[PDB]
Amino acid sequence: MTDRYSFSLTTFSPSGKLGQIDYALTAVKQGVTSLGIKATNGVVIATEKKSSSPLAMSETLSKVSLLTPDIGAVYSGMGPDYRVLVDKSRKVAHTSYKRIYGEYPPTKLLVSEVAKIMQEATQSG
Amino acid sequence: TTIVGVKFNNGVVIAADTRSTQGPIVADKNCAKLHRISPKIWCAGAGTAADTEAVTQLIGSNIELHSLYTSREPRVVSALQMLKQHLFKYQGHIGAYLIVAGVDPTGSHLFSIHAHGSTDVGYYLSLGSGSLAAMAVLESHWKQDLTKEEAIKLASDAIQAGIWNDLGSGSNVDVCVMEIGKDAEYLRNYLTPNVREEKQKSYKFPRGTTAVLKESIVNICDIQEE
Amino acid sequence: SDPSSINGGIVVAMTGKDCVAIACDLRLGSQSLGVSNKFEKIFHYGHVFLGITGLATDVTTLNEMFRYKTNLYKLKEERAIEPETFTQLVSSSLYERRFGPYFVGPVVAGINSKSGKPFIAGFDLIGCIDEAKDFIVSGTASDQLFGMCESLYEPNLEPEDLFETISQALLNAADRDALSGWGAVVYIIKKDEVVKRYLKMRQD
Amino acid sequence: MDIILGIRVQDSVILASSKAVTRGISVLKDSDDKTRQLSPHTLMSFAGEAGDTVQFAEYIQANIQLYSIREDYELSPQAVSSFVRQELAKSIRSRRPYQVNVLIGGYDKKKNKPELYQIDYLGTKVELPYGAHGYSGFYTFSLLDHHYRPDMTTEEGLDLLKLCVQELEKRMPMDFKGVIVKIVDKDGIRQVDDF
Amino acid sequence: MDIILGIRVQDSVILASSKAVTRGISVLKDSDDKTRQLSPHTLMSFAGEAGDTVQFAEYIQANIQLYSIREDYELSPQAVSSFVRQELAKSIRSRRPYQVNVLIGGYDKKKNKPELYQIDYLGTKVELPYGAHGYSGFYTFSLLDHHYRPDMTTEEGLDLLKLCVQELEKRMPMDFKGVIVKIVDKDGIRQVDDF
Amino acid sequence: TTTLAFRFQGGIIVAVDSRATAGNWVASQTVKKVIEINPFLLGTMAGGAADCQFWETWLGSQCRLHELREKERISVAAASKILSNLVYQYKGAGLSMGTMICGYTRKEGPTIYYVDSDGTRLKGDIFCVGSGQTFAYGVLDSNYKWDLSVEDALYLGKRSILAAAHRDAYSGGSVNLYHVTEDGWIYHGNHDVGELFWKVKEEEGSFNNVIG
Amino acid sequence: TSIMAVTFKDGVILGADSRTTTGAYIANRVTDKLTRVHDKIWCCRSGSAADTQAIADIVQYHLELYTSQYGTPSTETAASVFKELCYENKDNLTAGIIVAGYDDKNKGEVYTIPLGGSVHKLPYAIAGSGSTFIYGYCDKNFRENMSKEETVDFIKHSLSQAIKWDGSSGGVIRMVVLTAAGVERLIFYPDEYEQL
Amino acid sequence: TSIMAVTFKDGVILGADSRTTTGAYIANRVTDKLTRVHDKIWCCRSGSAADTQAIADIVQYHLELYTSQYGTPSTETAASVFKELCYENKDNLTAGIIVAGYDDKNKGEVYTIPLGGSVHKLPYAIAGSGSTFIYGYCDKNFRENMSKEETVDFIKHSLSQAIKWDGSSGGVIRMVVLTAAGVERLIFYPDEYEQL
Amino acid sequence: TQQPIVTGTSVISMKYDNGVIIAADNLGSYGSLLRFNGVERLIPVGDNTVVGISGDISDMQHIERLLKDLVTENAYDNPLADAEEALEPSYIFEYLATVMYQRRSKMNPLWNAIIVAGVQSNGDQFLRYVNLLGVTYSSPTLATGFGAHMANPLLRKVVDRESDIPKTTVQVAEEAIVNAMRVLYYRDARSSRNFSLAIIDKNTGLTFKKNLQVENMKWDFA
Amino acid sequence: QFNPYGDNGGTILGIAGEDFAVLAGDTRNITDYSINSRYEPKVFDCGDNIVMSANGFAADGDALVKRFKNSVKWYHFDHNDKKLSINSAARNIQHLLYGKRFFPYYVHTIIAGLDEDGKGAVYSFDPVGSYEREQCRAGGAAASLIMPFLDNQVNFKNQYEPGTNGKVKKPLKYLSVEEVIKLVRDSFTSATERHIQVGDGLEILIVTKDGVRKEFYELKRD
Ligand SMILES: [Mg+2]
Ligand SMILES: [Mg+2]
Ligand SMILES: [Mg+2]
Ligand SMILES: [Mg+2]
Ligand SMILES: [Mg+2]
Repeated sequence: MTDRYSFSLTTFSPSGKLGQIDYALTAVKQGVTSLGIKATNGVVIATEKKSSSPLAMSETLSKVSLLTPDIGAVYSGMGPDYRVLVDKSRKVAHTSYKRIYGEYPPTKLLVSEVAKIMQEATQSG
Repeated sequence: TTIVGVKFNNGVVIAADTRSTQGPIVADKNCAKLHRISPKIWCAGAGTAADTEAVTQLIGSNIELHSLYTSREPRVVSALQMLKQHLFKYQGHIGAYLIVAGVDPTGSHLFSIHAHGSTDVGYYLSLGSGSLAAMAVLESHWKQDLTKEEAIKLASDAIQAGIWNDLGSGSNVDVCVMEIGKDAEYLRNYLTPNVREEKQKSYKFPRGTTAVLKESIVNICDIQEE
Repeated sequence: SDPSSINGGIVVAMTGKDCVAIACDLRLGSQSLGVSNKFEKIFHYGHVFLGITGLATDVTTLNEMFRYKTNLYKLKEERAIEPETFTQLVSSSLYERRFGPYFVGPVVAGINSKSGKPFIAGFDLIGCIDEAKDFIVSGTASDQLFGMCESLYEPNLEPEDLFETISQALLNAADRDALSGWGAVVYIIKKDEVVKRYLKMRQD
Repeated sequence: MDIILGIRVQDSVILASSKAVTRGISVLKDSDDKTRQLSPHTLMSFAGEAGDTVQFAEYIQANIQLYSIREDYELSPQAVSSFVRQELAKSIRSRRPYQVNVLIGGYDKKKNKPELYQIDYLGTKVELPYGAHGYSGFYTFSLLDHHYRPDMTTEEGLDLLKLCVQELEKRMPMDFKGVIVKIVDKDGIRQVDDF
Repeated sequence: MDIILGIRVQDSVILASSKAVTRGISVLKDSDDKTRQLSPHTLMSFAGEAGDTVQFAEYIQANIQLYSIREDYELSPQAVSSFVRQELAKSIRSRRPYQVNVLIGGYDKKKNKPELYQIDYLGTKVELPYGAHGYSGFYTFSLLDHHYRPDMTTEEGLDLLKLCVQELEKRMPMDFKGVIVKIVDKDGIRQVDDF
Repeated sequence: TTTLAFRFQGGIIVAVDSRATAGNWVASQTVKKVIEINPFLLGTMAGGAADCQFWETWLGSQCRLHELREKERISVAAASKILSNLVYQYKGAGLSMGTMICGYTRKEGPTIYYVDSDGTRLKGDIFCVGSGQTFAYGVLDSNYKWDLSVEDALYLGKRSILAAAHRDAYSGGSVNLYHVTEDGWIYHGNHDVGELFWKVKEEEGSFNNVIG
Repeated sequence: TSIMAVTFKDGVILGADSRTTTGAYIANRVTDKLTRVHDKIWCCRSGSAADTQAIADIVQYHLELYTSQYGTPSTETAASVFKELCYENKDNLTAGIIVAGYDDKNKGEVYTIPLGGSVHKLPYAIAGSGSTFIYGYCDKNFRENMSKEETVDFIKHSLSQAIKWDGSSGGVIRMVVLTAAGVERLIFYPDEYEQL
Repeated sequence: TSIMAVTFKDGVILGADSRTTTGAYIANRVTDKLTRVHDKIWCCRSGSAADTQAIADIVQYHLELYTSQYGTPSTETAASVFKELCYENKDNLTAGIIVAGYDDKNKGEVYTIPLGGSVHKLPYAIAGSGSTFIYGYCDKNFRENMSKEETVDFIKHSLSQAIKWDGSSGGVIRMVVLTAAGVERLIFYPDEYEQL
Repeated sequence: TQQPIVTGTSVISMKYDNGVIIAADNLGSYGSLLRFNGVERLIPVGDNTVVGISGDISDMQHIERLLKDLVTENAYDNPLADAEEALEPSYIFEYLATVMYQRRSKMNPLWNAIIVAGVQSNGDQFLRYVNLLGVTYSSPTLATGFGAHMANPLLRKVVDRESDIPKTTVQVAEEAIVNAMRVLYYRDARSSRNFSLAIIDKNTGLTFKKNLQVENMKWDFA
Repeated sequence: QFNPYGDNGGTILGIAGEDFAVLAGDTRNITDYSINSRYEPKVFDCGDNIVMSANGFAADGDALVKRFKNSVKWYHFDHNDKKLSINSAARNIQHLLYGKRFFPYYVHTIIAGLDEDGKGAVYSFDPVGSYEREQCRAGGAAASLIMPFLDNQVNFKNQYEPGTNGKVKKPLKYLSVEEVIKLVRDSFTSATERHIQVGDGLEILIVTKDGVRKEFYELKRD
C-alpha cells in the first residue's frame, strides 16, 4: 500500500491552462444556483434545496452552514466536497485562531484559511 | 479556593469564591473561577489556575466542534469523558481539579474530576482549600428535592463558610444556575460581603513631588506619509 | 539558583481616567553584582505596551517573539493588535511551554483604540491571566509593590496625578529590594499620546 | 577559563583575557589566546567550561565567515551580537547547554563607533562601556566606575586596564599568568605584544 | 594555609613557608609568618585549617617554654617532635580534632646535628632529609630527589630551595605570594630577609 | 555588607555601610555596623549581627575588668585575643563573625586585628570584609598611602564604601565614618548613600556610566 | 475499600462499600465501586481510582467492539482483557480488580487480578484494604452452591466486619446480582448492617 | 506471630503459635511465647524477641520483690509494671504485650499493651502480625462467660486461621489456662488444627 | 522525638451564656485500623473542669495520671480543698501548658492537642487550647484536628464573636455540638459513631454524658 | 521527624513619636490555612511604661514575654523598686534571646515606650538578640508590605518639594499621635487586603508620660 501518488495530478498544459481546475469550475457550473447580497446592516446568502427524492428529508441536508457565530457559508457544485470543507473550516477557525487569540477569526482571514486548503488540493501530491 | 456544586428540582447550581493567591499574598481580589465549557455546561476550578483555565478552553473548543459535527447540543458526559482522558494521560501533571455541572437533552448533571483523571457523581460536591468548611455546611443543610431558591441559598452559604474560615478563600461569591429548558444564568458577584472600608487618609501627592531626569514623547504611530 | 530572582527587577501598571500607566526599574544583575543600569523592561507593539520581569534572557527572547508575532498579525489583519487580543496571545504563548516555561512575570497595559477603554493585565510564568481593574505588579519586590499600590491607589486619577502615584509606588518598593532599582522609567499612556519619564533615584 | 575584561573607549574596544589554562592540579599552559576573530572588525573573547568554549567560539566564527562570503558584506557588531545571543538562548534549553560566557568587541564602520557587548551562557545580552565575566568584575568595576570617561584615548584605556589587572594580581587567589590584550578599531584588530 | 617546605643540610635546617592568607574570594594578607619558635634551637612551621593552626602552634610553644623554665634545659628536637606527635595523635580521636600539619626543624646541640621532622594532623611522624605538606611535595620532590646531598652547605640548600619555589610558581594554580625562609643551626634561628 | 579599616599616619579610619538584608528583602538601612567597645576601641559588624553585637559588648566588659585589675589600658593585641580565644571555644557550633578590632595605644601605635569565627586572628594594615569587600579593596589599594592626611583618609574610606554600595546589591543605605586616635575614637557622621552618590559624581567626575 | 465477589447456585454476586478517602478525609461517602463492562460482566475496583476507571472504560470499549463482531464475550475473555492491560502496564498502574460474570454455558465465574497483573479463577474473591480483616471469617463461612439469600447474607456480614475495622472502608454496602433472570442492584444502609 | 488472651467464666486462657522467623527463614518452629511473670500472671509476647524477653524478666523480678513485701500482686499491678517499662522506653523498644492473670477477687482479666505503651483492659485481646486476619472472625464469635471447652475451641479456631494466612505464624498452638484450680498447659499440633 | 501510635481524633468545644460544652468520640485508632472502641477522651477534674485530649493515647493516659496526682497534691495540708482553694480551670490549663512547652523544649513532646473547658470561681467561662508545641490560644469555639476544619465553621455560625455568647442558650449550643459530631462522622475516616459530651454550667454544675450516638443520618441519596 | 517550630502568622508595627510611642498588632492567630482565633492579644503591657510584642512562633513569643515580665518583677526586688528604663529593658531582652542562641526563640521582638528624656522610643530585635533603636518598624507576615509605605509617608522618602524638581527634600515635620494612628490603621487595612494571614482585628497600645492606653479596631474577617 502506502500512498504512492506523491506527484501533482494538476499540471500546466502547453497553453498555460491548469486542466483540473478548469474542469472543477465546469462541475461548479452544473451545480445548483446560490447567491449572496450585502446590505448596510447585514448580509444574506441563499440557495435552492434541490431534493434528490421526495422521500428524502431535505431539512437533514444543510446547504447553508454556520462556520462561526458570525460567519456562514453556502456553495454551488459537489455537495460532499462542501461538507468536508465545512468541517475543516470550522476546525481551522479554532486551531489557527481562537485557541491563540481567544476570539473568532474575522471573515477575510477564515476565508483565507479555506482558500489555502483549496489551493493545496490543486498542487499537493 | 472554595467551589461547590448542588443539584436541585429542575437543574444544578455551582458557586465559587473570588480570591486567587500566590502563597500568602492575594494576587486578585475579584477572580472569576466559574468557566464556561459550553452555553449550558459550566465548571469551577481549583488547583493550578492556568491548568484549570487551559483544560476548560481546550475541551470547550473540542466540545463546540463536536456539537457542530453532530448537529446536537453538547452533553456533560462528553465534557467529562474528554476532560478525564486528557488529565489521565498527563498523570496529574496538569493540576486541574474541577466541579463540572450542566443541562443537556439527557437532563441535569453534576460531576467532580481530580487531576489524575478520576471522576465522581453526587448531589452535592465541594473542592479546594475551603472544601471542608463548605462540605460541613452542605452536610448540615442539604436535603432531597431542593428548589432553585433553596439550592442557590445553600450553595452561597457553603462558599461563605469557605470565605470566612479558609485563609485560601475570600472576597465575593459567584453563582451560575443551570435549569432544564432555560438559559443558564451566570450571576457574577452574587454576594459582596467584603468591601474595603474608607481609608483614614488620602494619599494623592502634590504635583511635582517626584524627581524627574528626562521627558520624551513615545512614537506609537506608524511611519508617516510625505 | 531560583531563575526568577537571578537578575532582579520590577514592573507595575495602573489605570486612571481615560489613561493607563506602566513603569519599571532599570537594573540587571548577576545575583549580588549589579551589571547594567539601562536594562529597560517595558516594550511596545503599536499602542500595546508589555512589561516583563524575571530571567533576563527570557525577557529579551519574549520581546523578540512578540515583536515577531505582532508584526505578522498586522500584515494579515491589516490593523494593529489590541490590548485584549494581545493578552490572549501572551497567555497562549506562555502555556505552550507548560512543562518547560519561560521564567517571567509579564504585564500588559494599553487603551483600546475603538472603545477608548483603559486596559491592564498580568500573568504568571505559565499564562494565567490576572485582569485587575486597579493595578498589576510583578518582580522581586512584588510584595512591596502590593503594599504601596494598595494604600496609594485610588480610582479615576488624572494622567498627571497617576504619574505621581505610580512613581512613588515603584520608587519606595524598589528601595526595599536589594535586586531592584538603579534607575526607573514611567510611561503615561493616553489614547493618542504617550509620555516617557526617567526618574531620579538612589543608586545603591 | 578565568578572567576576561573589556573596555570601550572613544575610538576603539579593548579586550583583555588571561593566558592560563589549568586542569585541576597543574597549569598546563601559560600562553593561551581566549579569543576568535569573527570578522575583520569584530572580536570575541570567551570563558566557561573546558572544550565547549573553543567549540562554541569556532562555530560562531564559521557562521559569520559564511555570512560574509555569501553577501560580500561584514555584519554590524550589533547584528553579530544578536546572532550570538540567540545561539546561547537556544542552547540553554538544550539537552546539554553550552557553558560559555563571551564579550564581543566590534567597530561599526557605518556609524564609526566602537561597541562592546557582554553576553553570558543564558543569552543575557547588555551593551556596556566596560564589562567582565565571572569574578573579574568584583575586583575591577570599582576602579572602572571611578576613572572611566567616554572620551578616553586608546592609551588611557590601556593604562586603566593595567590598574585593573594589577588589582586582580593583588587580591585574586588564582595565578592567571597575565593577560593577552587586543584592540579593535577602524583599521581592524591588533594585539598589544608587551603588557 | 598552603605551602610549607623543609630541607636538612650539613649543618642546618631550612624551613620555607608561604606568605598568603586567603579567605575564600580575597587574599587578605601577603606577609603572614606561618612559624613559631618553640625553643632557641627549635622552629615549627604549620599549615591546615584556619584558627586551629595558630592555636595549636602557640599551645605547643607555651608548653615547651614551660618545660624550659622548669628544668632550665632545652629539650632535644627529637623529644619536642615526640611531644608534638602525641598531642596530634591524642587530637585525632577528640570531639573536634586539630586539623594541623607541621614541620619541626631543630639543631641538636648535644649531637651537633640538624634534624627535620614531618608530622601530619593524624600524628604520623617521620624524620627526613627534606619534607613538605599538602601538594608541595608533588611539585618539589623530583627536584630534591635529584639534587640533594647530605653534605650540602646552607647556601646550596637555599639555591635548591629557590629552584623548588620557582617550579611551584610555574605549575601551581594558586598564588601563594612567595615564601618566608628561616634557618636553624648551632647559633639559633634567623630569617633570610631577601628571597 | 561592606566594612573596612585601615592604618595610617594619623591613626585608623573605620568605614562601614548601613544595610541589612534577609534574602532580597532590605530589612534595614539604618544598622550600626561599628560597635563602640569602649571610648578607645572599635569593632566592625559582619557575618552574624547578634554574634558581633553580643560578644563585642562582652569584650568591652572584659576590657573594663582588665584595666580595673591591672590599672592600665588594655592592648589591642590582648583585647583582640580575648575575643578570638572566646569564639575558638565555640568553633563548630555555628557562630558567624568577621570583624576588625581597632585601637591606638602607646606601646603598639595604631593597630588593627581581623578576628574571625573559625578562630583566625590577623594583624594588618588594611582589611575589608563583607559581600562588597572586593569593590572597596580596589579603591583602597589604588589610593592608599601611609602619609595620608586625616581629611583625605576619611574621604578614602567614605569613597570605598560608596563604590561597594553602588555595585553590591546587599550594601548601601548610609556610610558611617570613624577616626581612631590615641586619645580615643572620633565619630565623623552618617552619610546617606543616595545623596552622597550624586554629590561625589558631580564633584569627582566619576560614575560617567550613570545618568544624573 | 472493601470489595468481594461470590459465586453461588444461580450465578454470582458482587459486593462493595462506598467510601473513597484522600488521607483521612472522606472525599466521597456514596461511591459506586461496582462497574459494568458488559451486560452481565461487572467488576469491583481497588487501588488508584484514576487507573481503575481508565482500565474499566478501555475494557468496556473492547468488549463492545468484541460483541459487534463475535457476539457475547465470556467472563474469561473479559478477565483476559483486564489482565492484558494490568500486566503490560504494571510499572504505571496501581489496580486490584475482581471480575465477575454470568454465562449460560459457564454460569457464575469470578476472577481476581491483583497488583502484578496475574489472573486467578476462584469460587469467591476478596480485595481492598478492608479484606485483610475478613480472610478468617470468609474462609470459615464460605460454602459452594449457596442460595441467593445465603450469599447476600455472607457478603453483607463479611463487608460489615471489613467496614467495622477498616477506616478506609464505610458508607453503604452495594451489591449487584448476576443470574439468568437478569441484573439486580441491592443497597444496605449503616443502621442495617452495623447491628449484625 | 499470632497471640491472644480470652477471659471466660472460670478465669482466663492465653494462646499463641510457635513460629519465630528471621526474614523468610524459620529460626525456631517450637517457640514458647507464653511467658510466666508470676504464678497466675502470664503474658503473650510480640515484636522484638530481645526486647520482650528483657521486659518480661524485669517484670518477673519486680513482681517477685513485690510478693516478698506486699503479698500476691493483682493483674492490674502487673500490667502497670509492664506499661511503665514500655511507655518510658518507647523510643528504644518494639514490644506488643498482652497480660493475662487470675485473681480470686477479680477473677480472669486481660490487658493489652500495644507499641506506644498505652494500657487497655479488654474481655479478650489479639495481637501479632497474624491477628489482622482474625479481627472479623473473633468479633463475630466471642461471647462473654464461655466455658473452658468453648474458650479452648474459640482460641484454637482463631489461631488456626491466623496461622493459615500469616506466613510469620505457624507450628504448634500452645495454650495456658488460668483458673482457681491452678495452671494447665495445652498443646495442639498441625494435623489437629489444620483440618478445622 | 517519637511518632504517635494509638491516636484519638477531634475534640470540639464552644462557649454559651452560662458555661461551656466539650465533646470527643470514643475511638482509639491504630493507623487506619479502628482498634479500640471504648476510649474516654474527656477527663473531668473536680466539678468545674473537663480536659479534652486528642492525639497519642499513651501520652493521654500519662496526662490523665498527672491530673489525678494534681488533685491529690492540692488536697495536702489544704482545709479549703473543696472550697476557696479548689483547683480552677485556669490553674489546670496553665500547669498543662507549662508541661507541654517544657517537653517540646527538650525535643520529647507529649504528642497531643488539648482543650481545657470549665467555669471559674466568679462564674466566668474558661476555654483554652494547648498542643504538642506548647502553642496556646482562646476563642468562643475551639476544635482540634479535623474538628478545626469542619466543626469550627459550623460552631462559629452560632457564636461568631464575644457578644454572641450571652445570646446563646445551652440547648442551642448542645444542638450545634451534636450536629458537628455527625458531620465529622460523615467526613472523618478516623472517627466513630459513639462519643462523650460534657457540659460545665455555672448554675447546674458539671453534666457528663456517656454513650451518646450520632443519629438522624442521611444516606438514601446514593 | 518532630519539628519544634511553627508559624502563627500575625503582623506588628511600632512607631516612635516626639513624646509618645505606639505598638500595634493584628489579633488574628493562624496555622497553615486555618484561623485559630480572631482575637488573641499579641501586644502586652509589661509594666514600667513598657509595651512588648514577640511575633512569629506564638509558643516562643509567649515564653519570652513571660520571662521579660518576670525580669521586670525581679529588677524591682533586686534594685529597690527602680524603674526599668527602655534602654535597660532592651539590653536585658538581648541576653534573654542570646541565651538560646543555639535553639532560638523563633520570633521578631519589638518593644516601645519613652526614653529617660521623655522622648518616644522603639527597639527592634532579631531571633537571636541583635537589636537597635528605631523610629519605625513593622514585623511579621506583612512587614514587607508595610515598611515601604512607612518610608514614604513617615520619613517622606522619594518626596521632594514641588517646583524644585528633586533639589529640595520634603522637610521631616513631626507627627501627632492622631496622625500616627491614621497611618497605622491604613497600613493594616492595606495589609489585610493583600495578605491572607492579616485580618479580624487591630489592637494598638499607646504609651505616653500618663501611662498606657489601648485602642481596638475591626479588620476584614475573610
Ligand atoms: Mg534597591
Ligand atoms: Mg547596593
Ligand atoms: Mg532493641
Ligand atoms: Mg503459616
Ligand atoms: Mg477567608
